[PDB]
Amino acid sequence: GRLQEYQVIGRHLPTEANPNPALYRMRIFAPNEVVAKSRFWYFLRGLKKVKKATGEIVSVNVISEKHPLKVKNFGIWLRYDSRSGTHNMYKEYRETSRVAAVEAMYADMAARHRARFRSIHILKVVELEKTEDVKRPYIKQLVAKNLSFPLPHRVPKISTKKIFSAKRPSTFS
Amino acid sequence: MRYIHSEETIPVPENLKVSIKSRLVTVEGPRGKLQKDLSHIAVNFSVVKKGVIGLEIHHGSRKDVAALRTVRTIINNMIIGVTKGFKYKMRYVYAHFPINVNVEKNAETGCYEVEIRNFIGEKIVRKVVMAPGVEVEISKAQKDELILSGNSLEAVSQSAADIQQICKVRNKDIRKFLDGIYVSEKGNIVE
Amino acid sequence: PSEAGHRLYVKGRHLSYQRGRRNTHPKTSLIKIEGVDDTAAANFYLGKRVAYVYRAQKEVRGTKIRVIWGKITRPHGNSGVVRAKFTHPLPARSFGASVRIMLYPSS
Amino acid sequence: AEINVEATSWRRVEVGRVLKLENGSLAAIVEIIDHKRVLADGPSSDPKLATPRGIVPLSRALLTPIVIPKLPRGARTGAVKKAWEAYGVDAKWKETNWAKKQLQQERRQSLTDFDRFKVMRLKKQRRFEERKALAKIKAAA
Amino acid sequence: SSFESVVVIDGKGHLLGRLASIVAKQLLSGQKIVVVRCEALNISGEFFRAKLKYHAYLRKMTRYNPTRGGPFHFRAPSRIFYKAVRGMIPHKTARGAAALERLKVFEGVPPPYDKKKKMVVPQALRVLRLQPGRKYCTVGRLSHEVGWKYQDVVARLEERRKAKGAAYYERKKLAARQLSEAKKAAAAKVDPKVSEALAAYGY
Amino acid sequence: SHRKYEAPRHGSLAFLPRKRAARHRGRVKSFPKDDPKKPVHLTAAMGYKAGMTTIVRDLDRPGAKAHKKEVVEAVTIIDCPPMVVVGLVGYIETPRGLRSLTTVWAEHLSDEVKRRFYKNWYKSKKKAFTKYAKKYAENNGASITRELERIKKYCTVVRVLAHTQIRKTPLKQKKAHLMEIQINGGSVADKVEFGRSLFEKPVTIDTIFEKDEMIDVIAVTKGHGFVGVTARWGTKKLPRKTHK
RNA sequence: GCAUCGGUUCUGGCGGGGGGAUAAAGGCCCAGGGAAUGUGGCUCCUCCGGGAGUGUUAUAGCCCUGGGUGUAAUACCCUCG
RNA sequence: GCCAGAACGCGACGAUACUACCCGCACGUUGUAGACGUAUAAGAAUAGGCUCCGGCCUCGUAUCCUAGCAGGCGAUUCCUCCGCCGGCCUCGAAGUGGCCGUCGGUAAUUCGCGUAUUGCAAUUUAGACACGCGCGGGAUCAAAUCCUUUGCAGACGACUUAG
Ligand SMILES: [Mg+2]
Ligand SMILES: [Mg+2]
Ligand SMILES: [Mg+2]
Ligand SMILES: [Mg+2]
Ligand SMILES: [Mg+2]
Ligand SMILES: [Mg+2]
Ligand SMILES: [Mg+2]
Ligand SMILES: [Mg+2]
Ligand SMILES: [Mg+2]
Ligand SMILES: [Mg+2]
Ligand SMILES: [Mg+2]
Ligand SMILES: [Mg+2]
Ligand SMILES: [Mg+2]
Ligand SMILES: [Mg+2]
Ligand SMILES: [Mg+2]
Ligand SMILES: [Mg+2]
Ligand SMILES: [Mg+2]
Ligand SMILES: [Mg+2]
Repeated sequence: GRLQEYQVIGRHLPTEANPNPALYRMRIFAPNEVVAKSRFWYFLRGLKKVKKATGEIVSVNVISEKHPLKVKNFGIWLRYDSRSGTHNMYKEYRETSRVAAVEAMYADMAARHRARFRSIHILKVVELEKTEDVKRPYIKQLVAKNLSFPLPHRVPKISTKKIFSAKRPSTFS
Repeated sequence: MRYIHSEETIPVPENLKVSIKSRLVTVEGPRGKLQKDLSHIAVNFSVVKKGVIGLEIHHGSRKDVAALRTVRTIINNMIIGVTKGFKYKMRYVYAHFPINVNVEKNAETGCYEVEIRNFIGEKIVRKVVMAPGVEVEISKAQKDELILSGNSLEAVSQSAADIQQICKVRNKDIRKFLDGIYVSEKGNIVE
Repeated sequence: PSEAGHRLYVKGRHLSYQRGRRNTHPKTSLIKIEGVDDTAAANFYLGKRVAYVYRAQKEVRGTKIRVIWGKITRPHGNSGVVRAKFTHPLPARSFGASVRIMLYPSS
Repeated sequence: AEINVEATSWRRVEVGRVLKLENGSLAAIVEIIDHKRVLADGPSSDPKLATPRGIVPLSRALLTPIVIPKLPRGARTGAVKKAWEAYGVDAKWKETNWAKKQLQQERRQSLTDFDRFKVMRLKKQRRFEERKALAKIKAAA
Repeated sequence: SSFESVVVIDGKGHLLGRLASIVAKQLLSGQKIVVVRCEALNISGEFFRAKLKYHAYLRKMTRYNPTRGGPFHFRAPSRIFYKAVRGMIPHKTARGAAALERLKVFEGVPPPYDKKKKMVVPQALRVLRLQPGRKYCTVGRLSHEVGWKYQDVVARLEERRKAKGAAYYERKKLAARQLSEAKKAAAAKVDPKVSEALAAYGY
Repeated sequence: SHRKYEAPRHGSLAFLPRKRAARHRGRVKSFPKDDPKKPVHLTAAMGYKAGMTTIVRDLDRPGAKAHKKEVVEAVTIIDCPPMVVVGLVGYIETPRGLRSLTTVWAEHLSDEVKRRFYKNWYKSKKKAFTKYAKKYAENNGASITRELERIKKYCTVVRVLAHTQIRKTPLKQKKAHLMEIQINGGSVADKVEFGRSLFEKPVTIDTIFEKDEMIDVIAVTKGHGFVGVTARWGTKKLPRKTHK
């Protein structure tokens, strides 16, 4: 959907035997902070013996892109469920922010592999600092020197209410 | 995965002229003229240098790019045919019954006609008419040869295949009955 | 001399009633005004008056032509069609006829 | 070796090429993201032509014949403005046929009812002198 | 939108099913439509696909009596287009029957409907809808392999009217050339101040 | 369940609508394909049927059993008095078929043809072509020569109107029969010129046909009133002990 | 039919206030450090457009860290008219 | 090729008494799936086109027409635009357009008289197709069925013939 990145911090409820428990922090992509907390309890239930009934939320914040006007390449590590078994992949994207890559990845996996949102786990997102660490060949072509290309056969835009044109259109925009 | 730029080039020798208009190619040289229509393929033609023709495809798929090399060699074949021609040879293969042919001359039109008699001792006289621009000759170099020559590879080759496909044995083991006429060599008229 | 015409109204067509998929309500109608495309342009004609004129057979008070009066109520859809309400529901045989849209309550 | 080719030639999507957005705005391309999106901005003194910095889809843009030479790839807003004024982009675009057509349109949507009557009477006066010359040439044949 | 008395549509280059949807809506609104050159329409997909679709159509016929009730398979290009439109109109009611009376279809250009302006529907043009590289066919060819008999007659007549129109173009070209010289000659000589007054108004 | 033993169907569905013919005179539906390199010639004739008889001749069919031996064959005789040409017609090609646009008649018509246009000729006034005849000898027949010029310009096929002389047969009937015969020839100008020169003249059958030529015969068969299935289609009769 | 009001409701435009990294960016200015899809120079090849190499701002510019102008502007969320 | 021929699909021709047919204008009982500027003819390509050969093309957001009592009466002015008739050419896919000529009308410029009262809105009863009528002009003077008869036909009608 339309996402944005959060950080959320949780804690086991303090007790007389264990005052000052440990603190855990995650980065979660979610449409809003109501479901940002819900995903935190889901991921934490698979790593530590903590529930929502016996825990509490310390802080939730919003992380914004540092340079949302610079183009950069990203790489994503993820796991998902197929119709039989689980698998690991690693894909790449080219855009300006961290948030849109997760948006692009979710739409990409839904089309090529029929994978829904229910069955995708995000492991790590890292911005590729150099240019020789780009692996996939559909991004290597977009970083070639002196890139330029034309746009042949592009349909002109005509109002959808204007029927019965009086002359033949042209496709040389 | 769509490829941004795929390009090929065709050199042109300093003997002939070529003109392209609305994806219709006309090649004219010392030995004649040929035309081909390529309106079914989306290709962009251009003049790279003083004697080099370039062609390319933008934002094409894997299937679309495949046709790019097919177009290049077809046009190159046209250039070769108008300056060097083509030449095919055929041989007669029989065990007992000799095969007799009669390449009669032009039949009031440019077409040649070939008559084949006494195939495996049959009473059919079977007749095939060649495409225009193709001339059929009986060789004098050695025995049992048919020589086909012309300007266009497509017409010469298809007509040669017409002769081979007409001499067929039916209801017999074809590993034993090797009777027929077969093509044996392909080349140009010059050199 | 004076070759110009005499027109002070905008022409429209009577399309159909207001309906679901199997039920129709003759109380209100739908009218397509000529030259209006979006719902922003259709806001200009809210509250105007529309007329439907037709030919009868008998003469009553010096004429053979009757009129039914109505006015525009609200826009309809995203294509500039509008709703209208008349003193009597339209004759239901005029699906494709023409109506006149005035400009009386101006500005 | 005569070669004659009659084929089309489009305008390239390069760096320094200036687009024309839908609402009459100009932007210079500084970075190519995909085959569908680019990063562009236009620093213009005229508030009508100026546009902010951001990403623009290529399906809502038109390619104008103006191209800025030697624009470094990925330049900042400050460096783009220096080349924008040096090349005289604002003056170059004003004299194109696309600009004149837009200006000729704008004068027409703003016409008073009294002014619409005025242009009808003036057209007839010019139309009268046209038919006099047309008949003279047609008669000569 | 606009209301004309009658509109004439040139059929060459239009997809069969997309043009019929636009037409069927206009007829029920109150418009009058005339479709010309129905033999030059188009269908998406390879020709062999269309032929198999029609052959399956030909197999339907009433069993106990083929002279009544059975689907009658018309073979003309105008009749194929007419069948497509008839499926998008409630033709079993008086309102639907009246709508169909506002439609006329022909092969070629009959004498009443040449010397007329022919419109184009841009939401059904092939060059603006189909993806380059795909395959299409022509309705005219499909009618040939099902029993249409007057293909060559229409081809000959169309060559005659296009030759007549070539001479009409020469007269039209001459008239425009003469009108241009009049405007250049008249405007300079006479009008002292009407020019810039008109120019500031956008004319 | 399936049919026990197989057998072909009775009758044919090609000649299916078994109703009385619409018209007594036989109707020709197609003519031989035109060839513009042959000389102009007619392609049909029409006569009355007399009877049959027997002939004897010797056979020339090499390799046969009866080669060079006498055979006995049956033949049929057709009475054929000469026909008279009356007029000609022209057709044009349209996207809906063929249609006729003009026709011209001869100046004088016999009383045989005029009987055809009436159902009670005896008490009529016999004014069939009286006003049409005045088109001749009026402006030197300008109206007639105008239509002939039209056919030379717009038409593609030309036919001729002819009738029989039934008065030269032992028949009681006095009403003649009329039909159209197509002219297959070199050119449309040649077709009309040849056709126009034959007005009110007789033509004999020896000019149309010639010996040992293969022809076709069109007519209406002998009638029977109203018959059951056994004779009409030819089905097997039911056993002798069948009720009803 | 119009003007002035009452009940219900749909739909446009304008002026303010609060919050978050007291938005993040961004423009101009100051200090330090880097690199390549290496600008200008310099070397070589190609005259046939140009290509290859060297090397850190010069006759183009970009990236990273800290500070000033700042309680900057704007987006999103909430709220008084 | 061959068989049937839509009984609500179409064309050519013959003779047409009774005003049924043709021409002129005169009104209007009467009809209609719906006039209100009902104004616009190249062909062809769309990974190419148009042209006045100088150039032009995302865009019909265009072009033509458009003032006066529902549009009067005169004048100063101006050779434009429109219409009814007539004669020569032309048009066959379901036959159309062009040229010439006589006559009637006419703000491109600038003025003089007339408009009220329909009373503060109420269709602006105005278009062209048919059809029924009324005059006064022209041309025209026909057939079909029953009945008697035939057997190339037949349950009865119908069909092929004769009077
Ligand atoms: Mg064997
Ligand atoms: Mg069947
Ligand atoms: Mg029926
Ligand atoms: Mg059984
Ligand atoms: Mg009998
Ligand atoms: Mg039998
Ligand atoms: Mg019994
Ligand atoms: Mg209120
Ligand atoms: Mg604020
Ligand atoms: Mg260097
Ligand atoms: Mg900083
Ligand atoms: Mg500060
Ligand atoms: Mg701050
Ligand atoms: Mg602030
Ligand atoms: Mg019939
Ligand atoms: Mg009477
Ligand atoms: Mg006059
Ligand atoms: Mg009278």
